[PDB]
Amino acid sequence: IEVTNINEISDTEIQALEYAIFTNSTPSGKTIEFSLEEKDVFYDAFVADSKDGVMLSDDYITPHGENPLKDPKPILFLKIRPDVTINFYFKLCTTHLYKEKVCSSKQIEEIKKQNDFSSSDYKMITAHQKRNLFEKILLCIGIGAKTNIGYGQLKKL
RNA sequence: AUUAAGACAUUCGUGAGUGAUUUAUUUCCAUGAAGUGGCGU
Repeated sequence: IEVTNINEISDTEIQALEYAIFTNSTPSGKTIEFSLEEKDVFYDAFVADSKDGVMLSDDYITPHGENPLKDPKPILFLKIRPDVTINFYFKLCTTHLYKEKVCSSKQIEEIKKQNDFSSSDYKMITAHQKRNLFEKILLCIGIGAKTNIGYGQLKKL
């Protein structure tokens, strides 16, 4: 609702959208006749630019065991430095939902051409809105390891 | 000399045509770079 103009979305609509974005199918096992460009591709995120400084730094995690009377255990690992630009690459398309089902672009054109076309049952999320949705998710939870203890959180450049 | 003698079941013919080992899956979960002061009464 935040990223797109859709006022109301149903649980089945959310399920269909998720299975179209990630599985590229229907919630079940059925295949939708999709075009070449109607596929969601998640490329590799690369380090883009370390402005003034290196991109790799060293950090410590020092577990203290169940016995506080015993010595700690310094663990040294390699991390990506803060203030480093990460480039996320996606190949996203426009998702067409009609009557809580995912439709192809030509399918949705044919549906639009029909007489009993209910505009209330038609929903569309574009590639830009998909990118905004993914950006919000990434800014919410982050990416990588030890995300619960803070590592891998991102800010807008 | 006898309903007999002669007569290749043979000629031509691609196991070939269409087909993505692909789809779904976070190398992640837990973890304090911490602990302690000592002597000169």
